[PDB]
Amino acid sequence: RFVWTSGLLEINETLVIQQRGVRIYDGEEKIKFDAGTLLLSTHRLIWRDQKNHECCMAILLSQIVFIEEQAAGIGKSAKIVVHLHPAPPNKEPGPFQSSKNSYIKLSFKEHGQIEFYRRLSEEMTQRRW
Amino acid sequence: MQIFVKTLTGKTITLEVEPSDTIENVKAKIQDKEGIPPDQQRLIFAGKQLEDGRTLSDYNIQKESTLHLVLRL
Repeated sequence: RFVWTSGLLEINETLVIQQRGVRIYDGEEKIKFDAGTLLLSTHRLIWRDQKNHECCMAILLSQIVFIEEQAAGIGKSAKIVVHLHPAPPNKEPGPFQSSKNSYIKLSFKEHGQIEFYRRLSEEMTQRRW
Repeated sequence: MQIFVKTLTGKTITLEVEPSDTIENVKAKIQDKEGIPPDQQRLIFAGKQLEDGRTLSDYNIQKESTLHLVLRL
């Protein structure tokens, strides 16, 4: 779902917020994987690994169906859960997409989740892309 | 009136509704056609979640519009 990107922003693309210390879990995992700086721009969510290498990886904001927060219990700060529109195809394999699950989870190990969640919301609402 | 609901398998569901139908009632139709219990369903139009008590007209959902189903975690 993530594609390679140089990290530079396109011509009418602005940085909205950036945050160190964010890990990205896949579906319901709980040890894979990654740990790093998250960037939200007007068009994209861009990830960039700690010491580089490599990366960068980005998804378009138009790919996001819905977002929500999920509690860590009696911890400090919620995970942001991002639901993605599916790919397709392309004929032959396939198999079944129902047994695969279709969202990612952002955990904020160095905090700043509230601020990020708010910014992501506003970008989702305004669709400036 | 026909509306569409895209789910995250890529499946499009076609429903028969009227603008006066509550979201609760739409969710019920999905359980009828697809088997998903209303209580796990969430419905999104524009980018915002839709409220159970309210109607398709209240959200201005017209002929051929597309909602998106996203299940509860």
